[PDB]
Amino acid sequence: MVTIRLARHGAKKRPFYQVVVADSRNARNGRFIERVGFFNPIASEKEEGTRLDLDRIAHWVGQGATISDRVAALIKEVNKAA
Amino acid sequence: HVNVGTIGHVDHGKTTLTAAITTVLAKTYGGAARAFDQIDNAPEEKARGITINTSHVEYDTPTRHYAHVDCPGHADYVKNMITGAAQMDGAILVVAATDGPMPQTREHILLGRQVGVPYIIVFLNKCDMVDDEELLELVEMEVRELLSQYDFPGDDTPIVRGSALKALEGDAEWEAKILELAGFLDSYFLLPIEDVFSISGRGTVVTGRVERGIIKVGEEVEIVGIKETQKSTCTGVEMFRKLLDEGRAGENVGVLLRGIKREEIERGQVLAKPGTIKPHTKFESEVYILSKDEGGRHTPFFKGYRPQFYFRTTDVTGTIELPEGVEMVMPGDNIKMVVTLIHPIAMDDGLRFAIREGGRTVGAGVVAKVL
Amino acid sequence: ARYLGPKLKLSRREGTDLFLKSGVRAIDTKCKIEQAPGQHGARKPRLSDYGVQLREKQKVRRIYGVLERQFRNYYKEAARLKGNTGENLLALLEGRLDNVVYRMGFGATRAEARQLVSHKAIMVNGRVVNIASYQVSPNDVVSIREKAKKQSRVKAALELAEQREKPTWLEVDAGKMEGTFKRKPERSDLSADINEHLIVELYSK
RNA sequence: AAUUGAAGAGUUUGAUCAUGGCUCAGAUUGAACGCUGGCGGCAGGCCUAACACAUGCAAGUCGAACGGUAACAGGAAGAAGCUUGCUUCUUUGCUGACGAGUGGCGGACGGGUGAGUAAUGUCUGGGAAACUGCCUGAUGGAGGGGGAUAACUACUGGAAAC
RNA sequence: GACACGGUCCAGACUCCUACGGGAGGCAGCAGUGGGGAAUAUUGCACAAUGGGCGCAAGCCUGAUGCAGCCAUGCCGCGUGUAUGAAGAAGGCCUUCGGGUUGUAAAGUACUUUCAGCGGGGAGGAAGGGAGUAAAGUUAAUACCUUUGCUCAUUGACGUUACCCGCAGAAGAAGCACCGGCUAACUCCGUGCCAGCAGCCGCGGUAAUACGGAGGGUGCAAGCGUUAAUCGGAAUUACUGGG
RNA sequence: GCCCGGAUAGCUCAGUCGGUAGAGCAGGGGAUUGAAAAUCCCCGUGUCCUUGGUUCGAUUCCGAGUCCGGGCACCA
Ligand SMILES: Nc1nc2c(ncn2[C@@H]2O[C@H](COP(=O)(O)OP(=O)(O)O)[C@@H](O)[C@H]2O)c(=O)[nH]1
Ligand SMILES: *C(=O)[C@@H](N)Cc1ccccc1
Repeated sequence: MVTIRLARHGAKKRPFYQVVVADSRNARNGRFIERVGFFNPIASEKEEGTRLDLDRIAHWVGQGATISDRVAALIKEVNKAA
Repeated sequence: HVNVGTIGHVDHGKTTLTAAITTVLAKTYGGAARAFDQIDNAPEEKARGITINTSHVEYDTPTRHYAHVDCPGHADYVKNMITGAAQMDGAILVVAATDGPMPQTREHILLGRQVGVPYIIVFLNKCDMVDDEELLELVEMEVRELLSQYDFPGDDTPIVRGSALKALEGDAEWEAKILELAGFLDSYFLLPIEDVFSISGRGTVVTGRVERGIIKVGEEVEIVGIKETQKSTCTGVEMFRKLLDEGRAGENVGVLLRGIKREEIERGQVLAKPGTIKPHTKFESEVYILSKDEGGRHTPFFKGYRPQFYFRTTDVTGTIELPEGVEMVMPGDNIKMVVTLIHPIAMDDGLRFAIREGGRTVGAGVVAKVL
Repeated sequence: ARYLGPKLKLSRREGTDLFLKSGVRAIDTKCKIEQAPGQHGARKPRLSDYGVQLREKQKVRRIYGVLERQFRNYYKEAARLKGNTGENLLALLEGRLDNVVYRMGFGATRAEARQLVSHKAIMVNGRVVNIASYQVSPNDVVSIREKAKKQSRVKAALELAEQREKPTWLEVDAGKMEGTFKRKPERSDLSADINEHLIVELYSK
């Protein structure tokens, strides 16, 4: 089953998250088919905090992919309305 | 470090005076408070063939680290001085205020005289029952008559009054007199290694009886011995294969160490308190040599005679530097010499050792100074 | 990483004044200069090929008080830049925080300038920064922390800057004691008594 | 805006030019040793024996599948001390939950090693004669019966395992 | 879906329990021990975060992971203070015994205080979830369930954190190789082809810039040298680019 | 922890059932030569590992300690 989850990168005591699309039977930083945007929870109070490429994501859910809890929280964080 | 010893009479309070110095000096200075049980019931140790009954007590002082020896029996004090099983320097004269100087207390001053025990710091015990200023001066006067006759200056030896029972419980009003007792000792954690093991899956298992300090699992500890000194950390204390976290003095328990192979720790080492003791290879001692029929020799030896010193866990050989005037030490002598060791090890003015050569008894001594 | 020693033996080694001991005296003179590099410094130099490359290489490092590894790192960082690598050098080396403080006049000497940057008294853009090797961004202000501003030392340092050059790639306020920055330092605007020609060659081999 | 890039010397010989090896000048390391050694940040830390192993631990979960409930905590009926509801407290699956058992799902993931392997492998580019739990799109269905077994009792083999 | 690391049956080997009939086991999973070896660390903490398994969910397991401890193993930042200071001292050393040099170095004096040690403030990593409630869907229903706002109590292993403020006093913090040419930087004394040096050419035979020490200077810096190993130099395997 | 064998001038060993320690290979001090060789003139430099006893007298007799090499333990 294809899933849309996160990927812990960056460094110790300074995380980073490059949200990707991979399989549930793989590693966290394992093999994936496509990555779609990222997430920086500890970046800074600046113009850029999180980039989510929604269009490609909706393209995967229609196939039958299930979204993760933290990932879906970002979808509401992007605020579909505004 | 300087080793002291409570010389006196039965029912005087020598064991509670020994318990007085070790407990309150461990609360305001450092060390470990000792229970009354271990000071009374001393363990048995075979010293050169004859079994002795002594208790080695230690406490920390701001300047040095003073030791303390205490025997429960009068018969054990005969062997303690005339031969020198438990090396002692500042012999604490314990005289009761209720009874006063009695024949057994008088003998210990003469027994220390003929041998060579230089310092005697007198502490008058059991003064919490009698309250009479004229009586305080009368018992103090019988003591001054008991030291002048044995070549000891009674005008410079300090006299400290007190009671050791409440000095053990915790009443602060009497504790100031115990501190000046140890203060007058200035003017006038440690763990001996007896056995070593190594079980499959844990590492190095060291066994020995604790003389001073409290052991926690996970603390930094140092190792001092005649070989190359190293550093380690406590990773476990076990007794009869049963877990015991709080390791107290007197307990002959087994300890687990961190990252050491079996070939680095042997018989003669000491688990000491971090950054508190330096090694010595040069010190001084005054010995006694016994007769052939009683174990020792019958002929004297020369200068350069290097016997084996067995100090609390060792069998280290040391070269002897005989003083001027002393050429041949014949059996029965109570003379001195300067001792030079071949290995760097913690040598204090009072650590006890048996002297053997030929695989048997030769003599025993009293460590007086560290040069 | 600094020298922290008899830091005037360096001036006698090359002869050129390094200004490491500017201080309260106009010209040093109490150093017996030009004729005492060492005890056997009376013997005339050989001036070898490897040496001519070396003698100015160490000299610039003795001026900036920079570690050789740090010098080599700045070398290759200058290698991956646009234009002349030799010119790329002095721009970045003039970018070191305490050196700009030295050009501002807030630091009597470079040693005094770095002793201030290390003690959190210096402040850039309202931020306390402690790294001496902080590359200054184009056109920014640098000042002193308020609770440690003008505490008898930098006070004496303000009179010293009056007799200095005060370059044209920056601007010092001296009223509130603000060290503002302008366009990147040009090679023709500096002391111009140093030759970077030979420095690029020593790391070429 | 995106590879702005290349150094030599010594040594054969009385001396020279050659051919010609040898050596050093640099960078690097999964490093070791000698010596010394203040703090911090980020990485790496069994290369030899794919040698043998103590002990704890490293994959279990679901009562919204079922029979049960051996325990824990309530309810409920009751029982006894006795302050007449203050308590003691024996039955009860009636609930919350839950050992052991049945069943479903995972255990093929994640983790480690590099022994084997010279092409049954890997990498590169294509391909057709396949399968595809879990998730998802679409069209329908989801009717009716029986026979056993573990748990659990009784007896019982076996040191244990079983 | 395995022809299966923490499954089964069988054989062999290495161990183990044994009531001797018969059974049990697999750290090349986290640690850890023996041994091997020139050489490589704790039987740590928490499921807060990501992810994986089950379950509607709540939760539960999670040596995956996230951190901590340990080692200078490497890279990178930083500190061991700065200014002033000439009788241009003592002492060391050399010496044409004049003096020079170590040397503004130190002492003395005036200031400052990162990181440490001590005592208090204090982020973020946290998104959710549990209970309550409004509305809208759904329905016979204001119910149940779902979704979207909101309220409440909160959930952090690291953690005596990051970072910031304050106190005290220059206070706690510098070595390593080298010094004839290659290749930056020297003399003296002692030892006399002896002791030893060494990458190569080579030095030492009683006047050694090369041995050992001393002083001085030189290179680098919490690293410095040495050894092992690859490439480069090597156009000494030359396609680029030789005969 | 316990039990044996080597611990003998630079090195390898002989000598013992008490009697003031040898040999070999060495090596070296001098004449000669710029220096060695060859030749010639002459040689032990020893704590018998350390220490002690039974002493007219111990390397050897009985013992121990420590270093090295060689065998077994014990398992908080
Ligand atoms: N009143 C009084 N009695 C004492 C004091 N010290 C010791 N004792 C008593 O003396 C008795 C025995 O003393 P202890 O110390 O066992 O003597 P030892 O073991 O022969 O040294 C105990 O019962 C104590 O109560 C004291 O200072 N005051
Ligand atoms: C191990 O059991 C030690 N704690 C106690 C001990 C017993 C016997 C012999 C030696 C030590």
